[PDB]
Amino acid sequence: PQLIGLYICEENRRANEYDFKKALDLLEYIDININDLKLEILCKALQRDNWVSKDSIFVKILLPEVKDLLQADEFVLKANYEYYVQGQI
Amino acid sequence: KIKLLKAAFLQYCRKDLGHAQMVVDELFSSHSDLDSDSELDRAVTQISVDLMDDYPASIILHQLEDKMKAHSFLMDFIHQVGLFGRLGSFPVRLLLCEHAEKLSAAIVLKNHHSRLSDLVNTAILIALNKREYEIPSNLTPADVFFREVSQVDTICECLLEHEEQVLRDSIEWAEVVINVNNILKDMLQAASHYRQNRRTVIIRQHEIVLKVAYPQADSNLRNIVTEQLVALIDCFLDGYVSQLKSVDKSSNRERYDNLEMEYLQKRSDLLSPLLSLGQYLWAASLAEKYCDFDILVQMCEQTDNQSRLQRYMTQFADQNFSDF
Repeated sequence: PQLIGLYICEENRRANEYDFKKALDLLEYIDININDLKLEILCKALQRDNWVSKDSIFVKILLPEVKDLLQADEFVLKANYEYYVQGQI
Repeated sequence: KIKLLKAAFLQYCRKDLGHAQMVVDELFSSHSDLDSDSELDRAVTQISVDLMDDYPASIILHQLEDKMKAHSFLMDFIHQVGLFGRLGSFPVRLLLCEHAEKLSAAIVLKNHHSRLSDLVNTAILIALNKREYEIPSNLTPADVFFREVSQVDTICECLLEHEEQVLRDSIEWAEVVINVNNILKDMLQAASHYRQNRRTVIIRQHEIVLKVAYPQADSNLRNIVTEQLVALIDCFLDGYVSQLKSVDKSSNRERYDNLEMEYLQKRSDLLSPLLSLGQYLWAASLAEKYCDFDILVQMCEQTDNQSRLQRYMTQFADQNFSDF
């Protein structure tokens, strides 16, 4: 937890594809809410994007892990979530 | 009504464990059913197709594989309980099962291919159809881009045209316009071999023929050939599907069946001319793919000194002599 949360802090400025990929590798290292964080991190994965990185991390994973409607809780989020239904397929 | 398609969707759930009980809800179906062929039987077609649409709406790949098996024991739990009738294919919407099969093997063929350029053209293709929930859950999604993946092909083409407007063509930019050619190609190779195990779709293919024609104008030799063996791999799947629809329709209403001939015949002529600059080593295979289109392979044999080819053409032919 501390790691996942520290790898994603707004303090970690140069956070790149590898910082999140490893902040999604440290989920099998748990033993509380899994899929709350799964979102917390994919979301700061976009704040840093300044609507490239979301792009790559979906390129690094290789999928019904990620959420959606729950997420927006927007023009290229769905737009990348279409060539993400073609990729997984 | 909704109470019925939710009663067979409940009998298929039990059709995985045992049958006896489900075979009596299909027996209660045949007696309690309407049984007027012309639309009430296309009211249980609109049910079997509303559950094939929901086994397609359903670990994103191993989860879409589990769904081509599910829609495979759903096509076996229809063949047995039978389910030996209904067909509301009409216009735009039995061929509908196969089609939803073919597009679930397409969904697994672009799931097997996941890189940063296609995942970007997909996120642009889904944000354009609607907004995405930002509670993580960002594939940005697939289970609905499967029931409709046909759309992530006409959009991962508009994202090769805006990635070609910046391509500045310059060599690495003609390598990104082929990487997409190779995927839409082997996604059409996957729907062909799923039929062996048995006007937007087409426009996006005649659009990348012409863009695969503009690029070989500036391209290192070998590359200009591999995108030519590709646009020959793709054109040979379109001409095969207009041949299969012809053979599907015949006789009365012929006027419409001899007007669709002139339309495929003005295109095997527009795919031939296009290949008139290209290599004729592929002409032999394009002439055999739409296994007549002789006017093109007959003028390729005329432009060269191969009076040996036009003798090899007439050697294996049905009335080509009266044609040459």
